[PDB]
Amino acid sequence: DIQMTQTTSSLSASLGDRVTISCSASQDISSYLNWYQQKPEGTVKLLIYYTSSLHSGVPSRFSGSGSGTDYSLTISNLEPEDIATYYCQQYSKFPWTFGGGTKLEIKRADAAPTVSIFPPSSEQLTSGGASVVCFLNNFYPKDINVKWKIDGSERQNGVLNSWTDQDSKDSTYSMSSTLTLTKDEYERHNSYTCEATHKTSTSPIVKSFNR
Amino acid sequence: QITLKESGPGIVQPSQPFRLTCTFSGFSLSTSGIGVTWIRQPSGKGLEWLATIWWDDDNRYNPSLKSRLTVSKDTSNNQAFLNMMTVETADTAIYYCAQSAITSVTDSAMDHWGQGTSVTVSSAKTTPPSVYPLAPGSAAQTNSMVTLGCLVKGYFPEPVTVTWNSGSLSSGVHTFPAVLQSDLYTLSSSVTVPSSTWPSETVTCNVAHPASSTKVDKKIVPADC
Amino acid sequence: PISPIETVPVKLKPGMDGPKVKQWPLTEEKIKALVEICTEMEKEGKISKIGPENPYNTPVFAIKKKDSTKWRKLVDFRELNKRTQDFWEVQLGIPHPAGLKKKKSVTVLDVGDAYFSVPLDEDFRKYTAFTIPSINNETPGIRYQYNVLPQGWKGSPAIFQSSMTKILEPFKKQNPDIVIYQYMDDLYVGSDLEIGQHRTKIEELRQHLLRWGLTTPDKKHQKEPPFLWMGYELHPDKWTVQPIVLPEKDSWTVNDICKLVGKLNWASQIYPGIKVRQLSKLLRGTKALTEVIPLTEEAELELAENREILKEPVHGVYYDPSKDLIAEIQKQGQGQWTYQIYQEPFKNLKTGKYARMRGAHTNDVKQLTEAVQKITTESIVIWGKTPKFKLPIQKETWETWWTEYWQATWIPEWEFVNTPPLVKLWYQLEKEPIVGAETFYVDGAANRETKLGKAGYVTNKGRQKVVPLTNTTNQKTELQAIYLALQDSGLEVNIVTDSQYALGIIQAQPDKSESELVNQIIEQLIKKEKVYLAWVPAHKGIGGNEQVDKLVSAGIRK
Amino acid sequence: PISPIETVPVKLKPGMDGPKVKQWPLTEEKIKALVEICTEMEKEGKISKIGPENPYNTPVFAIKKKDSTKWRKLVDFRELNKRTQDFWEVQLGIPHPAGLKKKKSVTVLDVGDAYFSVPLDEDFRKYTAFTIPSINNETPGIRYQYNVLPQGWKGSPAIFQSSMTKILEPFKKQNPDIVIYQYMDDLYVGSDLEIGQHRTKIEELRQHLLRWGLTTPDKKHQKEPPFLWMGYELHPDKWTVQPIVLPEKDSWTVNDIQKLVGKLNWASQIYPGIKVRQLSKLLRGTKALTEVIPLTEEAELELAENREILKEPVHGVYYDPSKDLIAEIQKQGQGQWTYQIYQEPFKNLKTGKYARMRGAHTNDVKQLTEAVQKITTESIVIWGKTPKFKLPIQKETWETWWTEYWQATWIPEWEFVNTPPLVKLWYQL
DNA sequence: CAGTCCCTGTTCGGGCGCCAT
DNA sequence: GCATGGCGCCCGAACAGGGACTG
Ligand SMILES: [Mg+2]
Ligand SMILES: [Mg+2]
Repeated sequence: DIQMTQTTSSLSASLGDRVTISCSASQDISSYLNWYQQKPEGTVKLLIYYTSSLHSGVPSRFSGSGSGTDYSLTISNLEPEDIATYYCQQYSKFPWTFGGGTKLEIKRADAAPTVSIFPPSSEQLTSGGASVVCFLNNFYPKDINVKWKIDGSERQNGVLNSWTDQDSKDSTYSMSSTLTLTKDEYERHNSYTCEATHKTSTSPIVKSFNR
Repeated sequence: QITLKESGPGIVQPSQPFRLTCTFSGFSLSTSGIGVTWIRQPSGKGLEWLATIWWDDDNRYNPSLKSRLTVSKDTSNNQAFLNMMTVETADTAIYYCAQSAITSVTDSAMDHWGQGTSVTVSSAKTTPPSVYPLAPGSAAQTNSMVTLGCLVKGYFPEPVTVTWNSGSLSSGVHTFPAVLQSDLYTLSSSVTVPSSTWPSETVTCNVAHPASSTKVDKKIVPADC
Repeated sequence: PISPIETVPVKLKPGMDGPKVKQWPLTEEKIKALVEICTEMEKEGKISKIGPENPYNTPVFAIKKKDSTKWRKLVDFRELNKRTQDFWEVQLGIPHPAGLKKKKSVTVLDVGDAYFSVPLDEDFRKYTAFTIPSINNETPGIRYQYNVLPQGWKGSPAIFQSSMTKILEPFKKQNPDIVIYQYMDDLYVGSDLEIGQHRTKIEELRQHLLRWGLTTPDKKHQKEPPFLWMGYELHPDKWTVQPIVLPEKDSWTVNDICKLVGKLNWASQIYPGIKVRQLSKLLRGTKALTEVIPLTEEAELELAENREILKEPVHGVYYDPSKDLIAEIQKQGQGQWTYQIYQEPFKNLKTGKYARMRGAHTNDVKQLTEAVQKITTESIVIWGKTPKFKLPIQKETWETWWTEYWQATWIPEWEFVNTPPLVKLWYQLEKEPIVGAETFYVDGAANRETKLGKAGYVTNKGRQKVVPLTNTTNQKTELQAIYLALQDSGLEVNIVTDSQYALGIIQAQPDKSESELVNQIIEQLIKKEKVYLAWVPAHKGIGGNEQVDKLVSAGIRK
Repeated sequence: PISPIETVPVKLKPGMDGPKVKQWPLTEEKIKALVEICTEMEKEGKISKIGPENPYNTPVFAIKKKDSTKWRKLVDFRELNKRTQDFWEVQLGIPHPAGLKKKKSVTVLDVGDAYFSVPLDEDFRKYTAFTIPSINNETPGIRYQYNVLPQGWKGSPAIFQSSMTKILEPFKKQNPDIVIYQYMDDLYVGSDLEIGQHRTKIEELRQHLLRWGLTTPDKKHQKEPPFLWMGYELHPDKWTVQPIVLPEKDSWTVNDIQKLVGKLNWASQIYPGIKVRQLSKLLRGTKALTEVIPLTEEAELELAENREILKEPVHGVYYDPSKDLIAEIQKQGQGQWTYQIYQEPFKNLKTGKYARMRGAHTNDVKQLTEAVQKITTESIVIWGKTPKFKLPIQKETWETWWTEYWQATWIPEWEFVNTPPLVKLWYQL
C-alpha cells in the first residue's frame, strides 16, 4: 500500500528522440524500484532493477534514475521497439506495487476522422434489433468525442464505443461506436446522427441518414 | 534457458474457484534467492501484484485479496500454483507468473515473465455470433473510396476471427476490440475499398468463432432504398 | 526460632588454621555480666558449650550502653576474618527510590535476629570458639562456640543475604506481580492490590518466613506513609531523603571536613548542584586526621551556596515506565557538573554531580562526553534503560569534534538546551600552512644528569630566540619552545616541532590542564587568530630543524 | 546428568587462581533475556544455582543476534580462558585449515549447544561461576556455575573436539571439497561452489548435524529491502592487503615535502629500501612553509622510486603460530577505518581497511566494534587465532557500549590507546 | 640495545557519607 | 581491646607501559 505514481499517462514521441518517464513513490523507497516494458503484444520484459541498474541484454540507450521518492526512466534515443507501455514496480515493502504505466506512442501529423454511418442491417431488424454503427477512422490524435443525436435530441441509452491501439504503420487510431435500440424504437423515428468532435475542425464532423 | 508458462481454465463460473499452474524450467524453487510471483492485468488496465511464493515458503499476499488467494508449489515438478476462491467478474484478467529472484543485498526483481493466461469470469453460455453486413446508403457512392462494415453481435466466449474476402482484402481493414453487452460479446470490422471495386466486385465478411465450431460469411450487398 | 534452611559451607583460607587468640582478663563486673548474656544465648540456641579438645579462641570483651547501663557481648572476630575463606559478595549495589513505581498498596517489614536466625555451617563452628574467663585464676573459663551467624564475621553478611534470597525465592514465583525489595533483611513490599487482598498477601508472607525462622516483628509499617526505607521516607506521590543535618563546627579540622564533604555527597543525589570541589581541596595534600584547617573563602563560597540549597526542602518523584527518561547536564565551576534526571516538566527523578577531571590535559567536550557516559551507566542501574539527553552544546560544536578527533566517540540521542555556560572548544588548529606568518621552527633539550637545558626557535626570516631553563626535561623544553613562538609571533603562524608529545597534547584541543605551561600554551592559542603545527622527525636532516637543534644542543651530553 | 562420557580434568596455569571479575550493569531488556535463558538451562540442569561460598566469578551479558532475532547468553570467559591453557594450545590444540582462507564462500555456524552434552570436570566448575544483576539492585545477585562444557570457554572445543571430529567424519568423506574449521562456539565451513549451491550444502550440513543432536541457530532471511542475510557468507577474496602510497602534487610547497619526508621515513622501518637524503635536500634552510619548492631530477628520481617500493609484500615476513596476534585500528575518517595485524613490531602480516556498513548510523563506537569483530573473524579464518586489539578509544566510553553493537559468540582481547596522527602513514587518500 | 628516566593512565588503599547486622 | 559487607566520593601511592635519551 505504498502508492506508486507515474504522472504522465500517455506520452507520444518520435524515432530518434530521447524521453524520460516519471515514477514518484509515497515514501523514501530507497531506490528499490524496478522498470518494466510491456510491448503492445503483451509480453513483459525487465529493463532496470535498483532504480538505475541494467538487466542483461538490454540496450544501452536505457537509463534509470531517482532518489527517495522521485525516479525516472530515460530512453536515450527511440527505436521502433521502444514505443510501448512502461511500468515501475516498488519492492521496498509488500504489498509490491507498479505505476499505472506510461504508454509511449509515435507523434504523427494530425488527421481527421473518416466518419461512416450505417443502417441497421435488414436481418438485424428482421430479428427485432436495431444497432447503428459509425466508424471513425485513422484520425489523430486519439482524444476524439462522439455524440448520438436522434432527430436532433441527443441519446444516452444504447450507446457503445470501442477504440483501437495506435496502428503501427500509419500511426493513427480508429473507433467503432454503436447505438443499440429496440426495433420498435428504431421504427419509431426517422433521423439518426453521428457527431465527431476532434481536435481538427472547430465544427464537429457529421454524417447521418433516415430510415 | 529460463521459461515460465501459465496454465489455466481460461473461463470460470462466477463464485467458483480457479487454479493457475506456472510450469517453469531453468531454475528450481529451491535455490535460495528464487521465488515465483503472480501478476494480474485486467483487460486494458495496468499490472497488479498478487502474491509471491518464496523458496523458504514465506509467501506474501496481496492484502486486498489474501482472503481468496493461496499460493503453493511442487518444487519437484518445477510447477508453482495459485488458487483463487469465490471469483467475481472483476477477477477477469491476464495472469502472469514471473520468476522473481533476490540477487544481492539490494537487488530483487521479477527477471523473467510468462505470457499469461486469460481467465474470464462469466456465467455466459457458449453462443455463436449472428453476423450483419454494413452497406452505406442514403448518402451513397461517388468517385472515391467507400467504407464497408461488418457486425458480429452476441457471442461467447472470445475470441473471433474476422477477415475480408477470405484474406484477399486486407489493407484498409479495421476490426475493433469487442465489448460486453449483457454478458455477451459484440464487435465490428470496417473494410475500406475504392468505389471502382465495390459493388462491381463482391466483398464478403469472414466470421469464425472457434468455441462454437462455426464459420460464417456475409456479402456486403449495397443499400436498396 | 532457628531456620530449617540448609547451611552454606565455609572453609578457611587455604592452608591456614583456626584462630587461637588469647582472651585477656576482665572484671568480675564484666565477667558475670557476660555470663548473663551467654547463658541467655546458649539457652536460645544461638550458641553451645564446647568440649576441651577445641584449641580455638577469639577474644571477647563486653561494654555498657550508658543510657540503659545494660551490657552487650563484643566478640573480636578480627583473626577469624583473616583466616576465613573469601566469598564472592552478592550485594551488588544499593537500591534507590528513584527506581520505584507507584504501587496501590505498600508495606515495609523487618526481620528480628536476622543473623542469629541463620544456621552457621556445622563444620565451621569450632572456629567461632571463644572463652568467657573465670573471675579468678580458677578452673578454666566457660567455653562456647557459635551456631548461628556470628555478627562481625566476614561471611555473616553474604550468607544471610543468599539465605534470605532462597527463602523468598518460592513466594516470589507465586506472586510475580508484587515487588519485594530485599536489602539484607529489610523487606519493602508493594503491589497494586486492594488494601485487603494485600494484607492477605502480606500476612501470607509473614507466615511463610515465620515457617522459615524469620521472625517478622511488629516493626513493620502498614498504611503508614511516610515509609522509612533505606534512609528515605516514601510518600505515596513522592519521596524525601531523611533530614540531613551537617556539622557546622566553629573551627574546622581535617577530619571534620570528611563528615561534611561526604554528607554533602549524600545530598547531591536529590539537591541540585552541590558544588563541593571547593572545600574539598582543603583536605588535599598530606594532612593529619585531627589537624585543624582554615576555611578558605573559596571553600566558604561552596559551603555558603550548599548550606543554602540544603535549607529549601525538596522532593523526588517515582519512575513512570512509559514516559522515557531525560538527563540534563549543566556546566558549573571549573571541573564541576550537574544533572537532574527527569521524565515530566520540573519534577526531578534524581539529581547529582560529576567532577572527576580525567587525565592531565583535558578540555570541555571530553568532560561532557564523560559526564554523559557516567550518567548513562548510572541509569542502566536504576531503570535498566539509557536516557534521553538535553545538553548545553549545539549540534554544530559536537559534529566538528568527533569528526576532527582521531579517537572514536559518540553520545546517544540528545537535543541542545540553550542554557549557558555553554560548552564549545576555544581554539582551533589549521589544516593547511597559512601564508602571512613566519614558519617558527621550535625545539628544546635538557640533560637529565643536570636538570638544565635550553629551548627556542629559528624563523624563516632568520629571527631567533633561546631561553635557558633549569629543573625541566626534554618534554618540558620541547613544550617550552612552542610557548615562545606563541608570543614572539603575530596572530597567524606556522610552528614546527619534532615532539609527537607536545604535538599530540595540542591537537587534542586542550582547554584546561594541570601545569601552567600548557595552560598558557593554551592561552596563546585562544588569543591568536590562526595557528598550524607540523611535525618532523628530529635528527633526520630536515633543514628548518637542524638550525634550532644545534642552537639548543649547547649541552648534548655529560 | 547429560552424558555417561568420562569427565576430562583441567587445571589452570600454575600459581594462578580462577576469575574474580565483577558484574557490569545490564539493561532490563538483557537481564530479562539472560534470566529466561538461565532459568531453563537450570532445569535441564546444565547450570546450577550457587551462593557466596564460591569466591570466583566472571561476567555475563546477552546479545539479541540480528542474525536470528534470538537472544544468546554470553559469558566473558577471557580471564578464565587465559588462566587455563596447557589445554587448548599445547595439549588439545585444534589444527588449522591451510586453505580455509582459500575458499570463495565460507559460512559460520554457531555450534554452541553441541557442548551442553558433556560433563564439565568436577573440580574445575567453581571457576565458571557468574552472576545476574537485578534492576535498581532490587535483590542480590543470582549466582550459578557450569556442570557441562561451557560456552565460549577455550576448553570446550578442545574437549568436544573428539566427538566433533567424529560427527563430521562422514560429511567430510562424502563431501571432500568442503572445508570445516572450528573455533570455540563456531563452525567455519567454506566451499568453492556457486553461492546458491553453497547455501544449500550448508543447509544440508545443518542436517547431518541435526541427525546427531547438534542443533544450530535459525538464521532468518527477510524478503523486504536490505537483504542483509545476503552477507551471511564470507568470501576470503575481496580480502586484499592495502599497501601505503605517497600522493601526487603538481607542485610541492615546503609543507608537502616534510610530510612526505616523514611518511617515507616511517615506512623505512617496514621496507628498509627507502632513502630520503637525496630527496629532503630541497629543504636545507629555515624557510617559510608555503613555498612552492621545485622537484630536482635528483629528487623526483627517488620520489617515484620510493613509491615503487610501496607496491608489494613486506621483507621476509612470516607468521609464527607460537606468538600472539596484535591489531591496530585508526579512525581514518568519515566511516573509514584501517588496520594492521602483526606479531612483531613493524613486520605486519596484514593491512586493510574495513570500509563501512551503510547502517553505521554515523556511530564510531558501533563502526569500531564492527571493525573489531570483522578483523577478528579474518584472523580466525586466515591464521586461526584471535589478535589483541589496540583500540583507538577511551576505555570508559568503549566499555559503555561495545556490547550494544556486539554480535559475536566470542570476545577478543583488547586495550586502549591515545596515539594521535603519527604521519598520515597508515594511509588516507 | 641495556639501563634509566618522564609522563600518563589505571588500580588500589585509606577516611568519610549511607544502608544493614 | 573494637565489628562486617555493600555503593558512593575525595585524596595520594604504588604500578604499568610506552617512548626518549645515553654510554
Ligand atoms: Mg527498617
Ligand atoms: Mg629534538
